[PDB]
Amino acid sequence: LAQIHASENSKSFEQIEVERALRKKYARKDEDYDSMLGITRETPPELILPDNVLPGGKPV
Amino acid sequence: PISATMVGALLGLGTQMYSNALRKLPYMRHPWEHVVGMGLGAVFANQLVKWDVKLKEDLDVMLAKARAANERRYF
Amino acid sequence: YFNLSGLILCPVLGSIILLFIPNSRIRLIRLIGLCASLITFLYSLVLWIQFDSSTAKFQFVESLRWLPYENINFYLGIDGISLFFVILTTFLIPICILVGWSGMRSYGKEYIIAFLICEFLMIAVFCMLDLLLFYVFFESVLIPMFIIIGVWGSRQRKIKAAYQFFLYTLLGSLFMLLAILLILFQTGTTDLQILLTTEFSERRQIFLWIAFFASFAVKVPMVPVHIWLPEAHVEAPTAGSVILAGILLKFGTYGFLRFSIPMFPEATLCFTPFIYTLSAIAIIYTSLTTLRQIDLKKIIAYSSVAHMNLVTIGMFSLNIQGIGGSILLMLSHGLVSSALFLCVGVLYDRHKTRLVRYYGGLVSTMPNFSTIFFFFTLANMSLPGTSSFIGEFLILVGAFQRNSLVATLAALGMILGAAYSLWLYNRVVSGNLKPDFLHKFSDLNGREVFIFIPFLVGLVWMGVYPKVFLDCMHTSVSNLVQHGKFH
Amino acid sequence: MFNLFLAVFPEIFIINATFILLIHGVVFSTSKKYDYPPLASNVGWLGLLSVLITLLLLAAGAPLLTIAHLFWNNLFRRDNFTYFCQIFLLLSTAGTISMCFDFFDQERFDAFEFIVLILLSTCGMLFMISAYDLIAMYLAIELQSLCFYVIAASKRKSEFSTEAGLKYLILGAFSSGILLFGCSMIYGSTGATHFDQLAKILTGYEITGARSSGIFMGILFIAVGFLFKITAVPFHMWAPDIYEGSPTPVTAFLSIAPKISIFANILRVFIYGSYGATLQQIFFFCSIASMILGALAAMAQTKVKRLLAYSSIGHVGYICIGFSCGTIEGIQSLLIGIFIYALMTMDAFAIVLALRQTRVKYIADLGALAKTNPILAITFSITMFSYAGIPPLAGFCSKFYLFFAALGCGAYFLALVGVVTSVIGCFYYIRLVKRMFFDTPRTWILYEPMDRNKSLLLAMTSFFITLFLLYPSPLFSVTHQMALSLYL
Amino acid sequence: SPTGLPAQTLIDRYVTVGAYSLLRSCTIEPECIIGQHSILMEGSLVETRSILEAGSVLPPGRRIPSGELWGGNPARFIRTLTNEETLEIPKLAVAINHLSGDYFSEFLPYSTIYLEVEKFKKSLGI
Amino acid sequence: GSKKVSDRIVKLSAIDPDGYKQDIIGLSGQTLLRALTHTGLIDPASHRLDDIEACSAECEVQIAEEWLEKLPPRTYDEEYVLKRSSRSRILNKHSRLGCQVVLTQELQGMVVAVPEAKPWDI
Amino acid sequence: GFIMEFAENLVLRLMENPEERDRKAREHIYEMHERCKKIKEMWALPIR
Ligand SMILES: CCCCCCCCCCC(CCCCCCCCCC)(CO[C@H]1O[C@@H](CO)[C@H](O[C@@H]2O[C@@H](CO)[C@H](O)[C@@H](O)[C@@H]2O)[C@@H](O)[C@@H]1O)CO[C@H]1O[C@@H](CO)[C@H](O[C@@H]2O[C@@H](CO)[C@H](O)[C@@H](O)[C@@H]2O)[C@@H](O)[C@H]1O
Ligand SMILES: CCCCCCCCCCCCCCCCCCCC(=O)O[C@H](COC(=O)CCCCCCCCCCCCCC)COP(=O)(O)OCCN
Ligand SMILES: [Fe+3]
Repeated sequence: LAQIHASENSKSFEQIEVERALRKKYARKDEDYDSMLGITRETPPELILPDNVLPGGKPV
Repeated sequence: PISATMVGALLGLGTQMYSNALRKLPYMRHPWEHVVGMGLGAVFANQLVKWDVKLKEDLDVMLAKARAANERRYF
Repeated sequence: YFNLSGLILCPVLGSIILLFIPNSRIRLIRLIGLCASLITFLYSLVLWIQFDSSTAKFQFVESLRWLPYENINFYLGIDGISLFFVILTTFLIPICILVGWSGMRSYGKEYIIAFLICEFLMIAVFCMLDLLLFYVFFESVLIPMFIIIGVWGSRQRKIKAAYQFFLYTLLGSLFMLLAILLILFQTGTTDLQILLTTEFSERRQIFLWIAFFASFAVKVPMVPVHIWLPEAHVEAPTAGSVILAGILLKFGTYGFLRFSIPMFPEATLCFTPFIYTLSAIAIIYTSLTTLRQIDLKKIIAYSSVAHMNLVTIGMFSLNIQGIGGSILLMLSHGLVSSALFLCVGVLYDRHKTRLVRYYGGLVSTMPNFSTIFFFFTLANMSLPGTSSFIGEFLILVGAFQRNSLVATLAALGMILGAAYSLWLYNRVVSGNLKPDFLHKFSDLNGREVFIFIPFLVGLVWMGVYPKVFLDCMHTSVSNLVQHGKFH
Repeated sequence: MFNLFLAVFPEIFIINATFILLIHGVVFSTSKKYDYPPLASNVGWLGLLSVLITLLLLAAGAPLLTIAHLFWNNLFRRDNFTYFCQIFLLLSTAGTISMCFDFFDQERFDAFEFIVLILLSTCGMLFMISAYDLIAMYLAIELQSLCFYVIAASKRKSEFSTEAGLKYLILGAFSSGILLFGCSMIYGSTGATHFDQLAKILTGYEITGARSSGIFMGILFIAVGFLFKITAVPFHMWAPDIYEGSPTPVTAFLSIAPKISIFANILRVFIYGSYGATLQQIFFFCSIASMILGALAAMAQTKVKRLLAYSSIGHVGYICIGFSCGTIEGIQSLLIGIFIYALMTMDAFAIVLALRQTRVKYIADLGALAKTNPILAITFSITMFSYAGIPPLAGFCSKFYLFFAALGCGAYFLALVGVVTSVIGCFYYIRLVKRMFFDTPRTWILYEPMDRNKSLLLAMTSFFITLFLLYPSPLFSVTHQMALSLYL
Repeated sequence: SPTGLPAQTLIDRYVTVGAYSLLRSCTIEPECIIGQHSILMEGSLVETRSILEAGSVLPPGRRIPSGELWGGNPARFIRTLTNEETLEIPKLAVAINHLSGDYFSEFLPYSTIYLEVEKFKKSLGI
Repeated sequence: GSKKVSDRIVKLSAIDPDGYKQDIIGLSGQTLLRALTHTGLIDPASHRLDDIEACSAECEVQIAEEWLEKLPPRTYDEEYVLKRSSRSRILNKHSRLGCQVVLTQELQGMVVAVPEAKPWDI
Repeated sequence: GFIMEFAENLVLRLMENPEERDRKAREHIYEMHERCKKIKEMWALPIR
């Protein structure tokens, strides 16, 4: 668990702004409109935690 | 006396502070929009009075026309 | 120059200032509310000074357009009848503020704001000379009183009492509003001074009078509709009961004096035996039901129905002794009854109970309270030298001149009134103490001693020299006695 | 030739702006450079700007609304009544668009066609108010009906939205068919469709010699269709279900905008269709039944939206009281009631949308609102009291003047029904106020702060509601001017 | 949590948590007072209208019954709260909220520290 | 000893619609719907309030016939709520309301069957 | 010099003028009755 905290507490100002924008962009989802448009928005890897810190290692 | 300018300014300041309160924000959050609200309230109150006078004049003219039309029934 | 505009705007400024003050500043809220109430009271006292007592014309008249064609407009004016009502309704508010001084930290700003809006609405009721707007401010009092009863009630019963009071007031209000609309359509306007110079066809007097009586009799509970008053009164804060009994019970009689006794002189005469019958049995029944009550606030609340039904005997006598003496009773009742609820509020704040069984022997532990409680017991039982006797006796001499039988029946009211008034005092104050039930005591503090002082001074001042109040009304009540008469 | 179109700039502007917005959204939503941006808020803001600009165009050009009136005579008629009705309709549409902004972000409604369809419905209603023919009236009715049918089922994945859309579709199509049959029977009996011709041919033979079966049945069928449109009982077959199942921002618009334009049509039909006071009886029964049923049905409601729907039905009956009494004062009371009801409905739906962000469904959900948000509870209580008709608030003036109009015509039975219905309404309106302040629920629901647009809308409408009695002169003046201009 | 209930640390309304309080997976029902140096371990429930004395520790899986005062290192029952105390419990939370609101007005939405950062950068070029 | 949370843990056997039997854990004195919410069988956002008037049978459950005798009888409000949302205006005669069932230490091992989900968004 | 003299000269200044009050009341009754008649005649106007 120390690794995600270390990776979060050492980010630069430019990376923090980008991650904040990405977090705001993917905070809420609309599957219906995506299905209408034929696209599938996927969460960027910067907003994905390793499965080894989840309660039971959830892959999905 | 109580002019339209002051009552409009008070209503504008009140609606700004009321909007700020409704959002759990401090009353005097952004002072500049409080000033803008005071100005807009004063302008709206003055325009409302100016429109009310003309509206009453038009209503008087139209009722005069209606009464003149009705009075022709007796001829 | 002191006019009715400033007196009405002062509570507005008081309520607006507290509206935008942080609730953490509890001290500032109380200080500003109390200062606003005191300033309003001084404004009313000044308005008394410059009041002419030789003209029947309405004084300090103010006008503000409401409809575009000036058909109905805000006409504010006072006369010898509604001046003292304004003074009383401005004097009672600071006392109500001072009642909740200690526990104000829990109520918050919504308490003083509600009471100041109440004062704003009641000042305009006694000052309106327009029939429709008198109804608008007549029924605007429900919202602040509904909030006061519900939000700051004692037990879970507050939901039922508020519903019942609101429903009764609505059913009276709309049946009055239909009559007001019919008057507006026929006459053309709703100005009181114009409605007092318009001849009403004899058939329309009975219907309009009945419709007006429907709304007024609820707020001056005659016989069928005094079941909302006890419940709504007991399920109310200490200051809430002062407003309900002090002022809210004076709307019905004031409504009769202003809009019924004059607009229909012929209808009033026909219904005089009807009012005498309802008031005579109400005095007998209510003063008798009071003996078998066990709640402290439910006994005094039944002491108001008998007193307020004695007033409606005076108004309908249509003479100077009757109408003039009925006004003094309401001023006296507004002070005596509201002071008794302060005495009960004193007992309830310390010991959270109201049953008379738990109370006894307080004469040995709370002597200042016993002395003050006894004095208002004497006033409630119509003792000479008190403001109640002057009004009570003037009504009797005003009704004996019209009907000896109704003055006889109303005279048994003071027989029964003196029965429970002293018998309650003997139970609560005199007797032996009961350390099993309650054992810790505290006599009146600085607030309670000071709060009762204006009631003590204002009760004997009206009781030994009522000429100050009487001479300000005779010019206005004599023009009220005769309106359709011309000989 | 170009100056003959000075009478249609407000409609031309809004049509062209809708086209530009549609092009912009369709081009940039399906884009690769910007990664398919969800530009619903962008289109919403630009549509609000377009509404404001066409409001500026329409309001400023007051003397020019009668220009080329002979050329446009067969198409539409523009007058003082149309001017104020259209300005009010644009204001209501702008208010609804302002409320629906937070819906596109938190719930993530990225469909920009919602705003385009709202603008097209607005165009249909603008053409509806100025419509002065049966043909134009029906065409505008159908345009706005389809624009609402499409957006009622916008939540494709929702069970309620699809069913509500289907029910609204079927009911509206049936009502349109009834209205069209009535129009056909009127045309086949008089040979005229223009309102001037249809007034000249009907004003003389006031059923004095005989009752024309075709004209009577056509008038009755048009009245029945219009009553279906406003959902006055027993023509409320699925109105509560449609209101509940529809999206809240959608439900807000259908509760205000269609009623104004439909009432304008009903007035411009009464100017000619007063065939022996036949409609006055139908509207009399409909108003009585609507008041009674709304009052008796909104007490048995536990959800906020169904209660709002039944409140709307009751207020429709209260307004139809004014229709029953045919007089200048009756129409003035009707228009004042429409204005006040629209403002109160906008207030209430803004409040509901404020709490919609936390999935509010039941009245008990808003139980501890007086503790968590002690100013939103006050605003909601003010709106509820205004619905009830308590004297100090603005909702009392409309009911007052409607009762005055009813008593003027001599319909004493309407007054008693209105009084009883008002008592019942005030009872179940203060029932809601009891929940917020007096109850102490064991579990509380915490709502997130509202946004700026709805905050200012609530503030302005709440200041209007409380302080309307102090300065009500402009509304009465404009309403009396509108009522008289219906004939001269 | 050992008890099998969800281990989310939930603090309900009108709950006062004293200083140096260590909460881990504990659930505190509304209108509770937690004393100083109080340790609430995994899966411990504090029922509503209850007061936990200062310096009290309750092991995992322990529960504080509603309307009671508890204290001690192996937290034990002390006495039963009266009506005045259990109605005074939310007033303490309200007063602390008022103090926090007093502290809340000392900070503007944006700090002015970035100006010092810019000055420091200019002292070294960019 | 001391007051353990295990002293008021009520074991239950809740069955999801597809026939799987999972053992849930509840607290004596709280509603059965709350007990079902802990594991996530019933969406918490659908029945956030454990109140009768704030309910349209989102917490409907099927109690076993032998375990329905150790429960309070259904009130009028419970029946009225159950009938309206049944989609057929019929009574299953053995289905209760989750928000109206209060767990008790006498309800150890009660088997409850959760029916299929229903839409509740608007 | 004495409080009574200043007090009575102040009360006499504060009190209102009687003749103008009665004149205002009489003119108010006149104007209100005239406006009432015009408003009733206005209500008498038919819708068509
Ligand atoms: C909700 C708040 C409640 C407050 C109302 C009570 C408080 C009292 C203030 C009411 C107030 C402001 C209205 C506030 C609007 C609210 C804001 C809305 C939202 C804003 C965010 C209007 O009140 C007056 O307006 C008069 C109309 O003029 C009306 O008199 C009737 O009119 C006839 C019709 O033709 C009737 O036939 C007749 O019977 C009456 O004579 C009456 O309405 C009233 O006397 C104060 O008056 C203000 O407007 C005018 C005076 O007129 C003043 O300037 C005027 O300009 C020119 C005229 O354009 C004039 O040439 C000029 O000479 C004059 O100087 C102002 O300086 C100020 O004094
Ligand atoms: C009538 C009774 C008397 C009432 C008192 C009247 C007083 C006069 C009016 C005083 C108004 C005071 C307002 C002060 C100015 C503040 C405006 C700033 C708004 C602003 O900056 O724009 C963005 C939002 O736009 C907005 O917030 C625009 C909201 C506009 C909503 C309504 C639009 C017009 C609709 C037509 C009228 C309503 C219907 C009437 C029939 C801010 O964005 P952000 O930073 O907050 O973040 C994203 C939130 N979106
Ligand atoms: Fe339930």
